[PDB]
Amino acid sequence: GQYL
Amino acid sequence: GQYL
Amino acid sequence: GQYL
Amino acid sequence: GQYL
Amino acid sequence: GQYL
Amino acid sequence: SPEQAMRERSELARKGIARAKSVVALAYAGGVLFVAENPSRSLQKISELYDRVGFAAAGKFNEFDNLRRGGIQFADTRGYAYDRRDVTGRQLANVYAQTLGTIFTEQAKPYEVELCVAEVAHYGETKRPELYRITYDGSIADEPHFVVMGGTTEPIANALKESYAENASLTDALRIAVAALRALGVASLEVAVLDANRPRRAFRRITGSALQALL
Amino acid sequence: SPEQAMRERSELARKGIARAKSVVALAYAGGVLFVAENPSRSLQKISELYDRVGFAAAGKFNEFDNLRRGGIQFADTRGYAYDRRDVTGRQLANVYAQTLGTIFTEQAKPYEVELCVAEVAHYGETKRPELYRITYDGSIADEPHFVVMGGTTEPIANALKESYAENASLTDALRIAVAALRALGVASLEVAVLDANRPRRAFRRITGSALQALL
Amino acid sequence: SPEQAMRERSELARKGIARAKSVVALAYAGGVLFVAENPSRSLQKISELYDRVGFAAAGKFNEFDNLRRGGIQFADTRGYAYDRRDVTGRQLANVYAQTLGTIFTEQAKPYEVELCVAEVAHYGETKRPELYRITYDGSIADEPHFVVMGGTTEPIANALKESYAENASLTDALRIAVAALRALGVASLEVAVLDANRPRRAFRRITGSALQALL
Amino acid sequence: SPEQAMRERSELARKGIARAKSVVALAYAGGVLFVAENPSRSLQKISELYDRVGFAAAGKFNEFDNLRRGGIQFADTRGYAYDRRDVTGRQLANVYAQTLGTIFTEQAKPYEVELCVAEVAHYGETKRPELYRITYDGSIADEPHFVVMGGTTEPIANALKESYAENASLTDALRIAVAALRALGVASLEVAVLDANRPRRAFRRITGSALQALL
Amino acid sequence: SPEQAMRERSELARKGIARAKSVVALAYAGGVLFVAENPSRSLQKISELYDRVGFAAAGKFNEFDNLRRGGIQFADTRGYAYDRRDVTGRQLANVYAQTLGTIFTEQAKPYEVELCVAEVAHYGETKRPELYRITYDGSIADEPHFVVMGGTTEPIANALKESYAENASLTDALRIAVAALRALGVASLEVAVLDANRPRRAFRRITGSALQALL
Amino acid sequence: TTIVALKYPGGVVMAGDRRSTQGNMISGRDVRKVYITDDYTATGIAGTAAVAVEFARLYAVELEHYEKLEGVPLTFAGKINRLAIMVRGNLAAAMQGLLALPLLAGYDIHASDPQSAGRIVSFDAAGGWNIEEEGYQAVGSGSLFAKSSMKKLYSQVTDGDSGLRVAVEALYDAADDDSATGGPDLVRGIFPTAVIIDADGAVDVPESRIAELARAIIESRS
Amino acid sequence: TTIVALKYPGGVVMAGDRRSTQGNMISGRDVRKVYITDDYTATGIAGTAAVAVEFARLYAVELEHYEKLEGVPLTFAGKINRLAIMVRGNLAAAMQGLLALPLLAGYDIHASDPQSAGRIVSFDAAGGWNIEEEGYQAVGSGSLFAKSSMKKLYSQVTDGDSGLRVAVEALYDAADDDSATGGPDLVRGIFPTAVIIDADGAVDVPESRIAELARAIIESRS
Amino acid sequence: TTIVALKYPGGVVMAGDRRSTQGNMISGRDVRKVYITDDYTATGIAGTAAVAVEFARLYAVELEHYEKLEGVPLTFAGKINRLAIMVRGNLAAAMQGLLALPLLAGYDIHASDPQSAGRIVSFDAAGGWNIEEEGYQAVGSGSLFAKSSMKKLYSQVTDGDSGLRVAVEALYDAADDDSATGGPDLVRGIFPTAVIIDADGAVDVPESRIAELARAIIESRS
Amino acid sequence: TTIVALKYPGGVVMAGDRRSTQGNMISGRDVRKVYITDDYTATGIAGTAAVAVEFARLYAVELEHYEKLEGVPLTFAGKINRLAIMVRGNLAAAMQGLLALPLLAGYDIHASDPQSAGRIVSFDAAGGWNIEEEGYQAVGSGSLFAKSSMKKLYSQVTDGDSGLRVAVEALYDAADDDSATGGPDLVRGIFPTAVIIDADGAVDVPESRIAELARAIIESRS
Repeated sequence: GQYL
Repeated sequence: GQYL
Repeated sequence: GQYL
Repeated sequence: GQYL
Repeated sequence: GQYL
Repeated sequence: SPEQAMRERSELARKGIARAKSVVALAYAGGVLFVAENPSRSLQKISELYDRVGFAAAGKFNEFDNLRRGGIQFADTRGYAYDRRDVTGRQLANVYAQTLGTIFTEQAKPYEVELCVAEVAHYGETKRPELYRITYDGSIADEPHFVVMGGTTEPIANALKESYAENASLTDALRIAVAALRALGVASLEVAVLDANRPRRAFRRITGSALQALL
Repeated sequence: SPEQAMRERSELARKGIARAKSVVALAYAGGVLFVAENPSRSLQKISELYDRVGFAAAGKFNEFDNLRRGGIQFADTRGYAYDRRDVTGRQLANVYAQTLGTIFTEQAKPYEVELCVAEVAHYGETKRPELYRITYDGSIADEPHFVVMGGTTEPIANALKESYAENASLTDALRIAVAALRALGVASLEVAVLDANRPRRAFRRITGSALQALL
Repeated sequence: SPEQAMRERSELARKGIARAKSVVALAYAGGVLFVAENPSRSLQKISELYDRVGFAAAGKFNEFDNLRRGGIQFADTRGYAYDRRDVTGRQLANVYAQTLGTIFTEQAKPYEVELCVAEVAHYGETKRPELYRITYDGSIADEPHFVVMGGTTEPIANALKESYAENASLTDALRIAVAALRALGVASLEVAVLDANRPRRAFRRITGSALQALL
Repeated sequence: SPEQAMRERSELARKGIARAKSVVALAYAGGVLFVAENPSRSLQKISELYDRVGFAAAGKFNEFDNLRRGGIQFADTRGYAYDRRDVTGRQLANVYAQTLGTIFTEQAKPYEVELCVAEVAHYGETKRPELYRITYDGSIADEPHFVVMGGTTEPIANALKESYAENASLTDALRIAVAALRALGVASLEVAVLDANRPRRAFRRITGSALQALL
Repeated sequence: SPEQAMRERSELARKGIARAKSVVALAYAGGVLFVAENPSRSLQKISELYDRVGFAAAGKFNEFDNLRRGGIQFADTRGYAYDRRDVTGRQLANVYAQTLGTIFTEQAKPYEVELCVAEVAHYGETKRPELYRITYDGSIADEPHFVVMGGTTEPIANALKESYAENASLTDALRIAVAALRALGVASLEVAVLDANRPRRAFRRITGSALQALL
Repeated sequence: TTIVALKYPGGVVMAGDRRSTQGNMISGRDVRKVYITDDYTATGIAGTAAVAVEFARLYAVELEHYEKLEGVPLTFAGKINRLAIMVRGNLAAAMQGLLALPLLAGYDIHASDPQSAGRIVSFDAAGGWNIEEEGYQAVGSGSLFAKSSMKKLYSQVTDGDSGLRVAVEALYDAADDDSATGGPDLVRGIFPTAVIIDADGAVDVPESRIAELARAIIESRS
Repeated sequence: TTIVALKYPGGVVMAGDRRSTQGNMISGRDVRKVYITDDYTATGIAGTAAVAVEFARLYAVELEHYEKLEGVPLTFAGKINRLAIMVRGNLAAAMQGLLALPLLAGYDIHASDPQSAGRIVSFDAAGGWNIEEEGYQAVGSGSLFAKSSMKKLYSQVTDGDSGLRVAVEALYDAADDDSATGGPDLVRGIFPTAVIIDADGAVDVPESRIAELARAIIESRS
Repeated sequence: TTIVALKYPGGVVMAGDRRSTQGNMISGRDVRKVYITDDYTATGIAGTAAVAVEFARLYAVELEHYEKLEGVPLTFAGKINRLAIMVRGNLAAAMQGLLALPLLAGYDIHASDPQSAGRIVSFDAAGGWNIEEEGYQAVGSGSLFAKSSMKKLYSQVTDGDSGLRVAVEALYDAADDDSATGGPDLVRGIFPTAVIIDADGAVDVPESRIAELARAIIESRS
Repeated sequence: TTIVALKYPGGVVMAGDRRSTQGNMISGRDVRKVYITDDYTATGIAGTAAVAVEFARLYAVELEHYEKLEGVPLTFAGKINRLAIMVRGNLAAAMQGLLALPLLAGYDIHASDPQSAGRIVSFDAAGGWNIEEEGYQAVGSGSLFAKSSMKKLYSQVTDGDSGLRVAVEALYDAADDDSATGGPDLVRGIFPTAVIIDADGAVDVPESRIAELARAIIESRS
């Protein structure tokens, strides 16, 4: 997923 | 298991 | 799986 | 455990 | 963990 | 292998019961007498179940405390539903055996407890006291003389069988029980009696100056 | 190891999306243009979500069809509860990201889909069209220019980047999209437009004789 | 590895479908013709779903029978809720695709069935018959000419493709279908027609003396 | 093996409790004094349960925080159903033992918390304060003089044991508690008192200028 | 081993936090300042929780978005039930800690998020702004001066500790924050302020021309 | 309240007044009671204004939702059935005074003959529906006067303008004979609203045409 | 029915009559209305006989159940609260004719001064409770007459015997002025029941003492 | 109770009285009936005071909650719909006596022309809403008198001061003709509350300005 | 029943009578109706005595429960809201006959000026609350007479002693004009209960002080  |  |  |  |  | 797991679980229950204090219940002229090795003053392993029914246990405190509460709940409900005289120690023993067996089979950790249910006759009635011993798996046994629980029961049973006396008085029964349990001081002991001479409620604790003079 | 399982699921989803047809969504003067390679006349990979919000997808058909139906149900309920103008593409994209992440984490078989949500400005109002790309794991990215999904993305993406033009006309954008997708005929293509000039509903399909005429 | 599990499930479904009787559905001037190899007289692999929508299957009888009942229930409820003319073959095909995919992913044993949904035009209306083939995993395909299900489908499909002729009469189409299905006798054949000339209900069975007269 | 799981859980809880701050509770003439080393000003490991019942804990903060909230909820409910004077520290300690044992047996991760429940006499009544120690496994211990929890408890216990003086003044008792806890500054110290001289609510915090002047 | 499994869970969460953008929350004369590196214009990592309570996070977007929504649910309900002034940042930080611990223990994948809850004083009142940092396991910490979250926090933390100035004006604090976060431009930077000078709602976003003028 | 609908060669026209009263007191002078649900369908609802607006909104939402899900609009029979179900679901609330009676006008694009593709559907309190075959229908408190005027004026309907004028005159008669229906307000410039549905879709009639038609009728009756 | 209770130096005494009627017909002549709930408190419930017996039985069971579970009897306030809750739970049945009014007498072992450790608690219809500070209380149909008699005879109360005599005389007056309350039956030898609670516990008074007291009162009034 | 609202070029002004009664008895002299639910919206609720306060609190909480969750404020139609739903949900309680009628004043920041961005919305008991386009509205027991006064005084409304004076005069007329509405209380110095919404937001009018206006009106009518 | 509350510079005082009746019959002569719910709040409840005791017990329990859980006492507005919710939830039973009307007195420790930190809150049957700004309030059957007496006597309030005397005299007037309120009983020595709240907390006024105040008032009116 969008870990940012 | 009380077999009597 | 149906991809088209 | 407790066995007192 | 939180111990303090 | 299910059999290996069952044997391991039974060994666990035996080990849990073994590393526990010993409780003795013995019949005497006035009824039934319970002596328990309990240094703690607040925790009690000797309790009343119903008017003429007393309860003793040995093992992990929380488990037989829950069993005590459940048995009291069952006995009071049964007495309200039909009558006070319809409650007998046999029904409580059977309920305890069934519940313990169900917990052993279904629950993840079996209860490491050993139970004893004692019953005396009603007022103005002659009957031999009844003692039922219940193990972790649900085995139920009727003992006519005495019941020993927890710890190493072999020396305790040998001493009792050597020193047990029918129709013994209160003082003699207490002395014999404490002497057999030694194989101690007035403190760190819980002593209770199911006294058949009482009108309705037989259970009575003997602690303090009364136990000091009695012992 | 759980990390091994997670990378295996990621590889499964990537490979499933890879063996699928390619879809492109690009902004042009009149709004947003969706071009997909779809031989089927009944199965549609491009659809409307709400008045100014359109939807495109690439992957397993029934999976993004279920996602499409869920998004339509969410949009209609949200619009009825508050207003038609309170529904935005960002909320639908966030809901899709949440649902896809939850399915990826908890469900047994992760969804092999890639979604694109496009929003155009309301009638009589100027605003740059918004494009959101949503991956199988729930990651959400904002593409200001164009979105490419399904199959081998690198050649089509590079061709679009070289041939991309802001405020291009409908026909010119259609030719550019077809050329980038080739790296096709009038049939076996699905063409749709979110047209910002429409009063209420922007979504409009361009198929058949008109689609040939623009080509 | 999960990939091996999915491969094994797909191979299991393929093996289950392969060891089964063959069904052919072909379009002709009067509508659609279903011909199946069925020695039994009580078990039926061809049935009506709705007024102009018919159903054929190949695989395990109990599974596609359950699917048939579910599709009939869905079609009847959809027709009651809105109208009879709102029920289309595409909706039923989509419902089968989604439910088959859900069963394949979620249920322990995948369904070893493969289905064909056929739709014809309404009375006094011109429209080409539509044929949808749905596989065990949830894939759906639109076939404009013919559908062959179950068993060794390659020789039958080749014979049909060599001999299939559009706008053929009922007798010619039946002869072609039975000849291609040989690659049988008067019995062990189930013949049904979706006839576009019928006013409301297009499905009609051709068995016994009428089938003998046709052949 | 199940016994292997049980033992590894035991050292897991011991390691969790060991890597935590230490709390001391000591009985003095005015009641009970709680002293803990706590750098945070908002997080508190020492709190009131009921009018004359106080609570201290050592371990993972959210765990014994939930335990504290459950104890407060239980105590307030019992007082409303019966009477404020019917709530005792013994009942709260037993309930804590029950819930801790149940969580240890049933929940996936055992709680690495260690609790202390203190009770003082009512106003105008003479009675020695009671201190209960409850461990992760459900064990409960009645300690008459002092309780030490968390971290390396051996040096603190030894110093407090040799320096313990019955009927000590508040200032002297605080000095002894700080001296044993060092083996600290005005900050990073939480000090509370169950004061038997209060009419209804015994719990009282001593922080800020009063704490600085007292020490 | 369960300990090895927990270690792997913790390392997975640490890796999830590591590959994330960094956010800095610092106290200045007028309140609290949040500075985040956010290229996206629609995705937000800074948000308001309640009138004087703000929220920042670093990690997987969907997870702390769900946590944000839950925290808003909690704060609004708590304010409605009792009063707006009864909602404090301590309660929100505590509920976040409990829910994060429960998720870590019981959910399949740990939340790869790190949260910061900031609280400022009310209107016409002086009080030092309070900062809580909450980790994936449920740990809670009170930060007197600043909080740095996400990515490689050591260089930015050292730069802030070197260059921090108490009661710094908004422009000076913003310049220091951006300089520390560099170890960025007007765009791809998100700036928000909890301004204690505002009458009721303190949260305010500083974006666009105002941010360009200030920076 | 009064809403009239009539077919003309090549389409249908549906008009409604603007007054809303609560008892004898006039509370609204510019209420819009005729809505355009789809591109080829218009719906008017008489009765409680709140329930009318609620049903119009919900019916439009339901039609659009089905069209978006299935990729094809409902047939006219399907739309009629959905409206009838909505009406029947409100019967219990109708017994409590929250009654709403709808009238539906549409253009069946799948019909064979395009000159007679207009459709008028009237619903009763029990949810039953009837496709009007006489060419006109009306709902509301002034419905009887409106229908009795249309019965005499319907021979003059031959196109869109004649049908619109006849509908406006029927509304004028209903307002003249009934105090709960508002007539053309020359002082405030508020006139009945109208919607015309034909092969090109459904369109709102501009206020200027209705205003001049109403002024012509008023001058004729003076 | 009529049940009286009164404090005397060192304890409390509580007495009750024996008659139970169904309208004007006498159905019971030996009904016992005062029960010993536990060693230090007694409860007497007036109203329907069935409901009185059920409440007494259930209250005794609940008190004994709590004492067995927790190993220590409830405080007096706890018992008062439990009885009040039981009374308040009966409002639905009370309004339909199954009414029961309890009166609770007890000896507070935890009270400071043993000479004033007796406690009398009266409950009203709505479940409220009031600790009577006037030294006497009565419930039942004849409660008004018994209270008015005790108001004059309470100056003679100095110990257990005088208190018992005053209670019996109050019951006699209540039975004299009210037909639903039974008087001392010399023909059948049935006399009101009594319970005396002091530091040594709660005991039932033997019928011989009550009989001699009733005979003395009767010959005094002859 | 009386709450008035009226538009002026560039904004809206909304005022309310201060008296609350229980029958014929005056129970409150300083009730505030106009709330600022949002930076650009105010809501005033007539009827039971408790229900009015609860609705104001709930509406403010819901609008704030949506704005916090979604990051953007609702459009005016969304706010209207939420208030109408809340009114509709109270019908069961309203018929039992807990009735509440709200009136909403707002400034549409998304409106095309700033000079006509003010909006007044009136709700009926059945949950329906109507955007007032004739310039003013009133709710409460004295709503009719206030509306009939504003109908004559509205030609003088040209800016904020003129609108505020007209609103105060309308409230004075309503209080003069209706005994449930409180007039300017010169003895205690209690005056009606007002809220002015323009492009810069919604602000409470200071009590001194309203006091001066009320005194001027009183001397004008003397 | 009658409970009065009034503010004096630096604090607040609440007083309540002692009589409780069942119709015309006196059942209680020493009922305490004023309870210290928290360190700085006192709550008097009028109506059914059972509902009064239960409400005060539940409210105090809830306040201490929140304070123990969150580690900080509620703000005064929070306490007001909790009491208002408690009153609102009892509306169904209040319509049945178990009505309770609370009056809350408090000392806001967070107030700016300690001289004006006293707060009085009055509730209606519908659950709404009002913070009284005239300085005094009363609840109960004799509330009107007590309020009309305090309206004249409030100019004499200068400190705690004068405020206490005014409260006692208001209770005297209420009892003199209403038969359900008990006046000073000099024969039995029973006087109204009072609670004084100021910066150092809430205390109960000793019986001797109220006794001498009541005797002075009685001799003044003789």
